[PDB]
Amino acid sequence: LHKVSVPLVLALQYFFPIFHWGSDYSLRLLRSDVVSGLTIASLAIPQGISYAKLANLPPIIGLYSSFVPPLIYSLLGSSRDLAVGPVSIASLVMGSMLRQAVSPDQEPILYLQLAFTSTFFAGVFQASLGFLRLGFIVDFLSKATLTGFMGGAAIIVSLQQLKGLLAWQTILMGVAFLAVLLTTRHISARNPKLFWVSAAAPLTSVIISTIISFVSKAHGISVIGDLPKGLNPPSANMLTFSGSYVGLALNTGIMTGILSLTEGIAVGRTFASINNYQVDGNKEMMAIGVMNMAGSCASCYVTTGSFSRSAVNYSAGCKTAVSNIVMASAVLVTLLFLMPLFHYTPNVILSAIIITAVIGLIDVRGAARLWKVDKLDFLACMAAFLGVLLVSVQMGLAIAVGISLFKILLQVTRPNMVVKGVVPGTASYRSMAQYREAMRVPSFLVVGVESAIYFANSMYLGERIMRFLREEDERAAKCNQCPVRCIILDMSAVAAIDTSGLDALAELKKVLEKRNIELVLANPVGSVTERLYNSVVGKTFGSDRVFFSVAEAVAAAPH
Amino acid sequence: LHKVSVPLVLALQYFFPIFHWGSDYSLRLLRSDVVSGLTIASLAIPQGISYAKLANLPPIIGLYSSFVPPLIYSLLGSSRDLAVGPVSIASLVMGSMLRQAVSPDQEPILYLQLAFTSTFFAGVFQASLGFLRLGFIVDFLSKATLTGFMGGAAIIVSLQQLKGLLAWQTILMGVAFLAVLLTTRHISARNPKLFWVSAAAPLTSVIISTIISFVSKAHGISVIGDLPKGLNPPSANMLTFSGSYVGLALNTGIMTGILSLTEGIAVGRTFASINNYQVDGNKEMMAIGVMNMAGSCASCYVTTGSFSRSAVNYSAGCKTAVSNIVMASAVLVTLLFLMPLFHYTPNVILSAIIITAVIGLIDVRGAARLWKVDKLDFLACMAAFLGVLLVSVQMGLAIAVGISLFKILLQVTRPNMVVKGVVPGTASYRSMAQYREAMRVPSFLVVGVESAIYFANSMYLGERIMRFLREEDERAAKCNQCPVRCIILDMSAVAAIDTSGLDALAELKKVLEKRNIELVLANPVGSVTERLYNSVVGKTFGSDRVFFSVAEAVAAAPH
Repeated sequence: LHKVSVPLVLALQYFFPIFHWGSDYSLRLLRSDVVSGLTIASLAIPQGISYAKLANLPPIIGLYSSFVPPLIYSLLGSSRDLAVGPVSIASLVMGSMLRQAVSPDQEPILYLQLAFTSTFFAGVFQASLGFLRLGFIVDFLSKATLTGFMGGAAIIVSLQQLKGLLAWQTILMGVAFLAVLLTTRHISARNPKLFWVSAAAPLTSVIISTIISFVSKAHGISVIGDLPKGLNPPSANMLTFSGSYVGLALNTGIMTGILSLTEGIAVGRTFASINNYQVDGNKEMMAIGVMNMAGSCASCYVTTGSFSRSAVNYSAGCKTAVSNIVMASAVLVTLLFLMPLFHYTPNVILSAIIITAVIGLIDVRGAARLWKVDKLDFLACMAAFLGVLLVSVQMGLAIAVGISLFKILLQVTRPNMVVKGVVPGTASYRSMAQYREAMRVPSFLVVGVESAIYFANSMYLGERIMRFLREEDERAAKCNQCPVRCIILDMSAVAAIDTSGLDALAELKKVLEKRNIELVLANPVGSVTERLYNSVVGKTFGSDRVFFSVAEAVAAAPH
Repeated sequence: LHKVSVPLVLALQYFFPIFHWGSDYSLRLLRSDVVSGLTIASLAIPQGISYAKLANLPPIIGLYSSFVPPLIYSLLGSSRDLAVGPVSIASLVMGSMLRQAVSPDQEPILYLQLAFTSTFFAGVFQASLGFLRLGFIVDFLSKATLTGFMGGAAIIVSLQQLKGLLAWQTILMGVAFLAVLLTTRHISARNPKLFWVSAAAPLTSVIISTIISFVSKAHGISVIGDLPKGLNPPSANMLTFSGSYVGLALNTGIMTGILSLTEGIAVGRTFASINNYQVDGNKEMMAIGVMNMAGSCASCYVTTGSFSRSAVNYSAGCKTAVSNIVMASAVLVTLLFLMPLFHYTPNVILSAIIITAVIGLIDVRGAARLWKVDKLDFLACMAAFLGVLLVSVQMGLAIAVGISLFKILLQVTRPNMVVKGVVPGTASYRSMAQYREAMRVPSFLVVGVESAIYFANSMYLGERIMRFLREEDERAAKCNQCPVRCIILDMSAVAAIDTSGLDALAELKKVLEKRNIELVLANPVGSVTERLYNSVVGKTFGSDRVFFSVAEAVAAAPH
């Protein structure tokens, strides 16, 4: 028999990780972060400007958002491969939530007061979700939920940019560079060695088209024009905590503060497992969020770790988070010296960078792939696609997160319970539905409940055991066999058990004792055994009714 | 090696179960249901009248509710021991939700139009929750939630009956029969053979006090007075589906239709396991709910299977649901002939039957017992106690059910993952925290995840395996041992797995292959093996990477 057991220097290093990994910084790591930082401050200048236009902001707000939030994260960040900048989904939702209350064309100054207050309210939401150690609710945002959302929100932006839109080389320069940017993101999606042609394609589209426009003073082509040369102007005089639009700037902060958090705490997770290092998650949510609310005071909008630039970062050989300093050192140059060179860049070119980032969100293949595999993840993909397209954008991320949390509760409530039997030649007791080889011991009924025993199922697992008990007490009467005299609960799959779960196991042990059947638990789990040996309802089982395995509960014969 | 496998006559019998169990009805079963039905139409007449006063209704509405809803359930019910009548918690919440919008004393006719419309809206909520096969959400109502609720709502009724209250034998007859009714429910709570003294004590209190009042024309004692002799008057002309109070009569229906359903689908569950028969649950929720909305048209209020009378039913020897006919045959007699005998029964006597049923709801011992065992079930008990006492009664059953559903999600997200080792002399691989005897195999790392692998945890189980992998690859360098060359996932406790869970197991198999570590699954569960052999992401594991047990995965040596 086997017994069942029970189970100021630090202040600038617990808050600022740059004093920890700054000790191992070589010049071989500076050669690797300069190449991967100048590769990444070549996808940041054209796509930061582009995603600021997608958020209906001035195009320099995306370049302000590639200087100070990359510098703040390099002080507070825990990931070596994460790249900080404006993000295509956070810009598309911010520019759709603020478009329908404040017009960006007629009220410009009021529009650059709710883009900065929403960034602050996204900052104080992300920071006060990792400070309260409450970051696991960004894992409730499934990949199926973010397929109908990004795709149900990529249409209502395409509809809003279809009402306000109503020459000829404007059409041809917007469709030629839509064929340079769409086939090249297909070349790099196939071969993961030609990443460099898609990292260079937005900057080459900006550079080449500016030549075909200075060479014309091309009329029939709009042009960015003069952009204000200099660093970030001090905001937080544009942070409106009082007025009519403080519930709109708050609704955009808890909306672009979630979608920016399911991208930055999902790309710091991706590259921590490839390169084998430890990222905290909650300290990463305090980093992205002090980044936002201190960038909100420096004329930036919502930034996080982008999916696209971080993959370019870990394809050019980044080693530390100094690739976010070399990024913000070629953004510092272009904010101080290279600003008159955007005077002839057309708006249709960085409208094509928007289109490849919008139709790169409409993923219909993986939404149809979500129908062949699961069907409650297809319901969550179509409750976000049809909850954003018809009803507001808040209730498309609430009726799809709520029914993704429901399919978890639909398995904890009403779980699978199986009748197990011994596999011949083996002391292992597997289920008798799977494993047709498994035959049953004559005077025993091995039942395995495959979930944690909570309040939500503890009365269902008492009416299912007795349905199992009624069937085998009637099958043994049709086959000249002995009745059930020991019910063994295989607790191998019981994750946890609460006070309503232990009480249902003691109101089952004494109901089965009146019919002389002797309930016995076998193979408990740690966090259940310490719940069973530290309770007054766990001494009604004791040491004679808790066993090492099912084969040891059969061999002891509790009768 | 062992292979892992994959897993009009009926129309009046599917709707009316009385045509099924009416075939075996003997006269020995009629002798047993008459004694247990007249025992139970002796606790129904005094406590039905009493709980109608607790709901601020006329006292005959509780006797109308003991005639037709017992007769409807005897046609549609599936439980042999369930007793149908008015219920102390459903009457206390109905009489508290309608008291604060409509005064029962100044607007009597409007008050007997929202007690009948709430019963209809409780009926169409209970019936259209078992017709949609949606009855598992009454299991979300924990026993900890219904301890702070019944006890946080038993005070705000005691407060409402303290404002409107502001002779001498009225005080003495209300305190003497409060000592006959409170000590006798303590005698029967100790010895479960003297149930008959607590079943007789409300009727004896009504009978004896009526003698001490006819013998006086006792002034200084209020008296029920003349009650309308006859059967149930036809309502549904008092069912108001249009007006100002249709959102109040609906709020009371989804509130007294839940609390009446967590008592009737919890006392038909209790007595189905003691007497070993099968109750459907959803067909039981269609029975209780056609019972309510067809009793609502016959001048009844919310009835269900009461906890107290069903225990008296299964202590006097009920065998079928004809104890609900003998109950409604001694209510038919007292509604037709014995109505002038309540002309001198004092209102303070059946106010004492209320008090023993209100302070029998305030269970402070099991609320303090909920602190020694769990602490997220004490939070749900004090979010219902302080969510009903301060904020409305809807948000005390919403912020306590919502944080009882949260502790389920707080275990599916972030579960327990253990490192397992072989117990010596045994081919069983238990965890190494519990079971200090368990030592590890040199070139292996057996990890057991103790939950279902969902979207909510699939990225947490990839950063915890590599934390387990980083520790044992560093411990083996401090002890002159071989590194980890096979990671075995013990899937013994994995209940289910979704498409985000299989994809995380294939984006872990190929990350571990680059470091030459060869991830292997062992002991899968049926509903995971059929999810793994019917997926394109389950053929990247195959038959060489899915094993019978952990000891067979070690013995095969996948390297």
